[PDB]
Amino acid sequence: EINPAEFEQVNMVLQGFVETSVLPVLELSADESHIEFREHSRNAHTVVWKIISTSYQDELTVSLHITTGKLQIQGRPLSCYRVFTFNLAALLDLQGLEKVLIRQEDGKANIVQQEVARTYLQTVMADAYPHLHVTAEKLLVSGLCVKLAAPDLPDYCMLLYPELRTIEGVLKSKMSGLGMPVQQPAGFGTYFDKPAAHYILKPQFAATLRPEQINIISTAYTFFNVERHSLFHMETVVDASRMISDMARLMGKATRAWGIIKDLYIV
Amino acid sequence: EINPAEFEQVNMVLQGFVETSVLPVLELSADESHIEFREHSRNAHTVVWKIISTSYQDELTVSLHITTGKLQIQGRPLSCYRVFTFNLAALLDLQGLEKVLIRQEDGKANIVQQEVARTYLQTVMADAYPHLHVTAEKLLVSGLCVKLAAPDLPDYCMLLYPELRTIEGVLKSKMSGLGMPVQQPAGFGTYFDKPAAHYILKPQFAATLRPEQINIISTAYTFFNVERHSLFHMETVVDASRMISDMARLMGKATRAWGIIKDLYIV
Repeated sequence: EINPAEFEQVNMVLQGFVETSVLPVLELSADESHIEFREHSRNAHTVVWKIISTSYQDELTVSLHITTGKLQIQGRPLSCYRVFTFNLAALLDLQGLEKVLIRQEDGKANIVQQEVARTYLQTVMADAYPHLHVTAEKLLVSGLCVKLAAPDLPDYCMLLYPELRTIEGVLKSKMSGLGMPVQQPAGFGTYFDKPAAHYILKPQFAATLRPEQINIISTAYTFFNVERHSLFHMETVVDASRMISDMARLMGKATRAWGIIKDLYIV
Repeated sequence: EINPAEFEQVNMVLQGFVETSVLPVLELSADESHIEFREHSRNAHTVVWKIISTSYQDELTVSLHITTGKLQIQGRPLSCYRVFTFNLAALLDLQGLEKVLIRQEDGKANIVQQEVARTYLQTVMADAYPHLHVTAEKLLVSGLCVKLAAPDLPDYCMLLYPELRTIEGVLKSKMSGLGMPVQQPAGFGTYFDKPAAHYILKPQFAATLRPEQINIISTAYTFFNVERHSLFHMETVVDASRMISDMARLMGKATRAWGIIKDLYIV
C-alpha cells in the first residue's frame, strides 16, 4: 500500500486569529531541528509566512487575513504541516481543530453532544479530571468530538494530537514544579538519557525524586517523544504498513495516552 | 413550561422485520396493567395491530408490511408508544433505535465512529465488559451512538432506554440463576417488598443469598422499576418540571445505570 499524504494538497482557512496568537506558534514550530520559518510579505490586510523543512523539500504557506481574522494554510500535509498544526492545536475551536486533524471540509464533529463527550473524558480521567488545565480539558473534549465523528480515513495517526499536546503541557508543568524547567534550547532532552528504546531521567535529576515520580516522568516523555517523532518525521509515509488504518488501534494509543496523563496529575 | 409530547404525531417506519419478531413484543407490551393489543386486519401483504391504553385515551397503530419487512408505528408518543418501543428496542438496528428514541427523521447516529463509542463503553463497564450479553453490548453501543449524536430536544428521558432494557435482561438472568425465575404473571414483584421508596427482596428469598447479592438485586430492581414507571406513566408530561432537558442530567442517570449493570455482573 501507499500513503496518500504526499499526493494531497491542503488549502484551508481557520477562523478567529490575530497575529499575536500566530507568532509563538511559528516560533515553537521552528524549534524543531528541521523546521524554519520566515515572514514573506506584509501589508495592511495580510501577512504571509513561509514554513520550510531543511531536510525533505517542503514549504507551507500561512496567511493571516487581518481584517477577517482568517488564518489560511496552504501546501502539502507533510512535515511543516504536521509541526505547525501540532503547535496550533490548543488554540483552535472545534471547527478549526477538526479541519486540521481530518483535512476535510464539512466535518461533523459539531453535531456531537458535548456533554456526552465530556462524560466520556470524565470516566477515563477519573481522579485526574478536576486537575486538568482549562486548555487541556477543552482540547481533549474537542479532540474526542473529532474522533467520535471522524470520517473514513486511510490513516488516523493525526487524531492523537489532542493527547500528545496535553501530555506535553502536563509534563512541562510537572517537571518545572520539580526543579526541571523545560525551555527553548535543549528542551526536554537535557534531562534524559536514552539507553535502548526508552528515555530515563539522568541520574542527577532522578536523585532528587521518589521512584514513582521518576517512573512516570520517564514513561511519559518516552511516549510523547516516540509518538511525536513518528508524526513529525512522516514515519507512516516512509513505511505505509504503519499507517493507523484501524480506529480501534488509534483509540488504543489514545487510552494509553489518557493513562499517562492521569498518572502525571496523580503523583 | 409544557411538555410537547401530547401535541406531537408519530408516523415512522422501521426496517427488517418479520411477524415472528413482532408478536412477542406486543405480548410483552400487554403485560403492563394498562396496555392491551389486538390484531385489526390481515391480508397477504399487511398485518395491522392496535395497542391501546385502558387508562388514558390512547391508541397506537402498528403495521407490518410483510413484503418489504417494514414495520410502521403511527399515533402519539404517549404510553402505548413508550411501552411498545421499550420492548422493541433490543431488536432494532442503529437507524431504527435512533428513530424510536429521538422521534425524528435524518438522525446522525450513523456518522459516529462505532469503535470510539465502544471504547467509551469498555471504559465504563471495566471488568463487566466481557460478561455482557451479545444483545446488551449491541444495544448499549448503539444507544451510546444515539446519545452522542442526539439533536437538541426538550426532553431526553427516552435516551435511557438502552440502559433500562439492559438492566432488565441482566436482572432477569441473575435472579433466575439464583432460584428466582421471573415469568409472565406477577413478574419481578413476587420477590420484593416496598417499604418507603425502595424495593427490597422478601425475607424468604433474601435468606438464601449473601448480603452483596441482596443489596445489588434490591438496588437494581428499585432503579429499574422507578425509572421505567416514570417513563411508562408519562410522569414528565404530568409534571413538566421533571423533563430531562439537560443532557448532562440524562448522562447522570446513564452513568448510574452503568454502575448497576456492572455490579449485576460482578457479584
